[PDB]
Amino acid sequence: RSRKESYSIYVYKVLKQVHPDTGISSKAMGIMNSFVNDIFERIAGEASRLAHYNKRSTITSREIQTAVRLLLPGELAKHAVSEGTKAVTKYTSSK
Amino acid sequence: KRSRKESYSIYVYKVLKQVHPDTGISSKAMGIMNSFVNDIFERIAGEASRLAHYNKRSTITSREIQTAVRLLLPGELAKHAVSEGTKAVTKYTSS
Amino acid sequence: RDNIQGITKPAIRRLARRGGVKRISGLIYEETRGVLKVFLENVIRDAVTYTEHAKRKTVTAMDVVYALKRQGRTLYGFG
Amino acid sequence: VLRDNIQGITKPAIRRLARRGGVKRISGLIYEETRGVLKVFLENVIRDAVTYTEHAKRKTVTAMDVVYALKRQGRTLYGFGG
Amino acid sequence: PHRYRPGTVALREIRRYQKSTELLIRKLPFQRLVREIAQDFKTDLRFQSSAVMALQEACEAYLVGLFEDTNLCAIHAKRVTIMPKDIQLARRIRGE
Amino acid sequence: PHRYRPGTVALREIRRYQKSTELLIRKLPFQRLVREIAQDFKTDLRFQSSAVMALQEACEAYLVGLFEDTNLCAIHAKRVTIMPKDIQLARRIRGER
Amino acid sequence: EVQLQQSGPELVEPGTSVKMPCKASGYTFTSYTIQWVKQTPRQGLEWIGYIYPYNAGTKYNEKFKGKATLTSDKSSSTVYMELSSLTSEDSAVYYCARKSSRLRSTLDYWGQGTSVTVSDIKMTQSPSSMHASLGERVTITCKASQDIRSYLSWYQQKPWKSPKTLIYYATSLADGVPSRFSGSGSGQDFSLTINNLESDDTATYYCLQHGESPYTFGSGTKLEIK
Amino acid sequence: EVQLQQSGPELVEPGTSVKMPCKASGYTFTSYTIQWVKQTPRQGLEWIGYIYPYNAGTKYNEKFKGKATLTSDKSSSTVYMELSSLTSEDSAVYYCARKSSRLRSTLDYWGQGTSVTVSDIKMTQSPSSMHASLGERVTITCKASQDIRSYLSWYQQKPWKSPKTLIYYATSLADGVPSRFSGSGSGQDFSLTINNLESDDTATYYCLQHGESPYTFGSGTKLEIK
Amino acid sequence: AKAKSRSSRAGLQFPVGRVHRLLRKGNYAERVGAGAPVYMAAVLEYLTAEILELAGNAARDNKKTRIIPRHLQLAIRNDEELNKLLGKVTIAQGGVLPNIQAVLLPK
Amino acid sequence: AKAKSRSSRAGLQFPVGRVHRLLRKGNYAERVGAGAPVYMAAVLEYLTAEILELAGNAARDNKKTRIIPRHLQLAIRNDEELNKLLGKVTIAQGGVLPNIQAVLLPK
DNA sequence: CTTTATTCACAAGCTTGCACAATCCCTGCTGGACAATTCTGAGTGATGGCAGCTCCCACCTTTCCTTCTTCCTTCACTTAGACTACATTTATTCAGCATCTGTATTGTTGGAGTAAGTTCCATGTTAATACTCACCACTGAGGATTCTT
DNA sequence: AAGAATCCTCAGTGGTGAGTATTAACATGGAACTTACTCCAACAATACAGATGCTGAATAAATGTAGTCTAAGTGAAGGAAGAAGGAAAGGTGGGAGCTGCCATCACTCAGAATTGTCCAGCAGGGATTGTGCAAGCTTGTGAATAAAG
Repeated sequence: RSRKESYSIYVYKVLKQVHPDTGISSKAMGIMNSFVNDIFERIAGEASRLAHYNKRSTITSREIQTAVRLLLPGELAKHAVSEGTKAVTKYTSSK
Repeated sequence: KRSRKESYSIYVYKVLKQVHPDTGISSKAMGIMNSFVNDIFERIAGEASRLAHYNKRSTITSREIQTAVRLLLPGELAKHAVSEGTKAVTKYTSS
Repeated sequence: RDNIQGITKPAIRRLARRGGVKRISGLIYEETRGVLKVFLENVIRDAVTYTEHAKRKTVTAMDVVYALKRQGRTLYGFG
Repeated sequence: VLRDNIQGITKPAIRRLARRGGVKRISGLIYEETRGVLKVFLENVIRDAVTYTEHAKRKTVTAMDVVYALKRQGRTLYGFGG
Repeated sequence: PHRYRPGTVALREIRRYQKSTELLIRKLPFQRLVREIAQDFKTDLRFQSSAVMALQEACEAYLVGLFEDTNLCAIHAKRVTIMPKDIQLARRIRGE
Repeated sequence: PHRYRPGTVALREIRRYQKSTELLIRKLPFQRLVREIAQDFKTDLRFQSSAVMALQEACEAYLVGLFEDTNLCAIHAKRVTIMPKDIQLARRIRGER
Repeated sequence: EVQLQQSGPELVEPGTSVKMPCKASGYTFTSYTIQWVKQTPRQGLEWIGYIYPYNAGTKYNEKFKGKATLTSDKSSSTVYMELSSLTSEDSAVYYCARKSSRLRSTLDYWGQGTSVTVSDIKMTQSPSSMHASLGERVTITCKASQDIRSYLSWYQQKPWKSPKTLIYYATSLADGVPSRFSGSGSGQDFSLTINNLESDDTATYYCLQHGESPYTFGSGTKLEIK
Repeated sequence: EVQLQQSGPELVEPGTSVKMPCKASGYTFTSYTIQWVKQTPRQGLEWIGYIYPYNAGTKYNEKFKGKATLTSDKSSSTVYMELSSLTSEDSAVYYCARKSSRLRSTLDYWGQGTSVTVSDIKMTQSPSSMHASLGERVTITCKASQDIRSYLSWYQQKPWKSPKTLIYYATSLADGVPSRFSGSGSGQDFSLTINNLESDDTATYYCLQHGESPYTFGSGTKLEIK
Repeated sequence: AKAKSRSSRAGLQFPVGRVHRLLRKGNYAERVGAGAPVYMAAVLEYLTAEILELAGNAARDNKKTRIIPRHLQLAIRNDEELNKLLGKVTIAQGGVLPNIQAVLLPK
Repeated sequence: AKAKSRSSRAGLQFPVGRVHRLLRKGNYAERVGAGAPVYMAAVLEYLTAEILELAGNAARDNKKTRIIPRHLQLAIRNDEELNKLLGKVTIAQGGVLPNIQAVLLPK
């Protein structure tokens, strides 16, 4: 066979973090995997276009922050920017 | 000392003088033509990139461009564009 | 091969009841069959193009998902 | 500091935009609705253009940023670059 | 006997089919329709079960959304019955 | 004196403005509106002339196309006067609401 | 797949009008123009006009303006032709032909032809008629008056049958046409070459331009086998 | 930009009903819920319910169910609050507050509040009232009866003024709030720290949980300087 | 030194390394700036957590322990920002919102 | 060593070399075969030729000898295919197609 | 004709009994992290200059406010038929089983085809240039329109 | 049926100035050429999963009938929008100055790719439960009919 990867264990870890009594079905896991892949493609494509517009050959967290400000609506974008900034600060402050 | 911009305004004029010898063009219409050629280039190239990524291939060939033309362009437009691309590739791989 | 009559009158009635339609005219069903045929041809043509590019003789769910997507009709839950 | 400039989109301008759209009769409450719709569209496009400008570390909004904003919202505009 | 006035069972059907999530077209006629439509593009090609299932989910969702816009057009025309002109207007505004 | 019936001038205005190509809104009020709207996002911004020009063609094309959809909604309701309910229905079907 | 249904033969007394339908099936009806041509023994094929159902846009020949009007019905997928004031020289076979809005495309599919019976670029074809054996090569020349940028088409017509498209864009093969037929030439000089013949090549061959606004057919070359 | 306009005070006879407007501006009205909080000097602040103008979705507290009715009008961007069968314990200040539909978001912008006069999980705040100098450190505890996923907010209220949002998500600072204030803690133990004092900080500080369906405020601390 | 991962360095659940590999091989840019996968993974984890929390709340109000795609559809369509993000998105076996127009009701 | 650019070898006017460079630098794939810019330049040249010829015909039936964006809009919007390709596209200074609904005409 | 007690049918809630999918556990294995080196691309500064402001003006076209008329919208009735609701008959689908074979996938090999580096020269961009086309002014004919005939 | 003043739009003219097409200067990027490496056709095998067929019980679809209620046509009344004139006010095009900011250039230095190793996290397969689906029973409720005032 051929080892196809997904986000099922990651989405399940997030679900047991925010709801430590609530399970999920296989179909809802497929919906969640499609959602994560679709949003990944949208943010990565917007960041790629942002890097291409400014004659840049790298994608940094500034491009990802601007892309998140573009695709996501208002408070969704604000909280996602806060989460991303917090994670990048924690990653830099701890190797 | 400022750098130079590049466009399709020279080749579009050559195609115009082929299809209409006694016919000029305004600068605004040339801007529309440049935007059109750029838009169709990004559409076909992105479509072909997605086609190569879906099939786990690492190169864009003329088969990917042909399939992208078939998917993007409507019927007789796609038929004649496939005809032109096939004739040009046949003419290019003979000299 | 006909088979557009297999999309029967109460099936279109159920699809309209899910859409919130209370009263349905008698000429709705043929128009709905034509609309469904046009949409199905547009999706299936792109799915078969994606299948033929892969040198395959089988239309997979991935080809249908890519075809749907290209029309701005992204479908979740099939990979 | 500008204030109350949506009233500068006058009633004859909205009537001309309706005539180009093929409209024969226009009600009196159409104009305020059109001002609100044009305002909402303008804040969406201008917000995306200002985001594209601030990513480029510029204080000047260019036409190319407006073109990328319009392309982003599915309203691709020809003849202004790109 | 007992008989409901018109519009009562219709509203009951609206509530019932908006409460549930199961598909409303039978699977075999849709499979035959998909195969015959694909016959014009390919002479002899097979179909995954998931492919037909994804096609059915997408087609039913499209038809439900178009019937929502059709009902909105019918209500805007001061009617409660949907006509083919409402479908044509909704598909014209949608760009189809 | 001499007067035209209602709808006669309104049809010649349709025939006049559909064959012309230029902008229908005055340039300076639209530029002031654009600067007023953009001042709520970033202070001391400075647009180019072509940026305001592109914004004006985009807004006028959007408004004209919405007016055709509004006219279709009005004609569907057996009317010739467009109303705010027609604008709301067109924006509802288009996905803008 | 693509069919252009028509009506039967209409016997018509002079003075009144006649209607011809072109009920179309097998394709998206609004995306292709429907063109009407007429055929007489006296002067052969000539183009009457067309009607684009996408915007119902008509364009007629200069000698058929007023004589012929064209309408379309999108709901029934039909195109109707009206001929008014039928004179004596109006007994003809009237054909409707699908043609895409692309300039390269031609009258690829034709109708059966309604027989109506009543009680500019000059096309020069050098061979009026020729005879051939069962295996030799035939060349047909279609030198034109003005310059057409490869917008020439070659058609084969059996007796009492609709014309069949062979060559479009002066070199490209039509759908289903074998590689025996080969178009060549550009500008004003064009030619059709039949490589090896069969018993089915006994037919009349026409060349049609669509580079200018009035489309003109060829004089017609009759090819008879053995 | 964002403001929530509320009416003046009401002198109501008991047994009647009173309407309360919450006219809103400066933001997209449908994308944010409007919450209603009642404030008495004996029970403190009590969350009543919220209206979502996107789907007109209501949710009420159990002790205000039936007694309070929330409605929305999207044309004038207004939120209406109905109180019927006025009991003598209704002399209170009613605030309407904006809150996004995101779970992390809190009651960020508040209205001025209408003073009406008739003619679960419990937050424990350890200091009821404390005295601090001009440059001391202030630490306020908000021990929770149950577990919340860091869904706690800290508010500051001046006398005869609307509450001001200081801290959301138990650590994040609100818009415009200086970095002297610092929230900390999670789960059931939370704390708010004032770093250095000013004369502005003479206020009452509250903590609100919104991790479960009935939202509960804290008892509040009175902090006065010199 | 025991090879701790980047997600635990950033305090995340979504993989920083897999997101870095997909960004590298996905033909988006010549280089990836190594703080971009941390930001991306944080944004994906936040959106997943918000959707899953709203879906679990919908399942609890529906008195169900498990989340089915109906709960995801009810979570997405009842939120304005989530429905704006996924306006052109079909959720399989999700149904529609219960919504009857006010004119169609009797009296 | 000599002449014969890749456009002249393929019988084109659109630059095969510039299209190859834009395909390489556009971050579409890791490799680009050397038939893809030829096919791509041919398709772009055909589309440019079709739009420019239709716009030249629209200018010719306007007693004009210069293409303005009005002629391009008239060429694009009068075609089923072309309108479909460029259906979500705004042309600056192009106007609209002259049409009035039949119920608005007086009778 | 106006409220109101039966009658009625429907969906909702409660209570077991399973079995299908969900959770978890074991095992390889492959992709991620560590670590040192090399190789850049992108941040600091400093310049030069252009283009975006801001102000002044004088004109005249656009806009706004009144007044009158008309004709379009909205309400109220009437009715005709086309829908809905329902019982009965009928046919079709579903679900499980079994066989079958065409295909999708995995594995290996190697040759064709593409990337990379130098050179250089031919092409494309920019600046300077000379007329062309189309834009107003101005008569001038033709239809279109509202009106008295 | 017809006759007629009356504003509005195309059809030509003539001028000319705005822009477009034409002509050097050069620099940059595309072509020639060679080498190195890796990517994907091309067979070969093999399971597997999509096709086809049967079959007996669910299950919906088809049909015909009765009866309601709704779409649509007609009319009349009223008010809200169009057309027009006269006054006012602001857009526009031109002409400055001023400077703030954008794009260019150079440097270098921190970060990102490279590459080899090694392990630990994740995907696949298999037991293991446990939630919700089904079936049956009771119930509250809304809809529609028959009674009483």
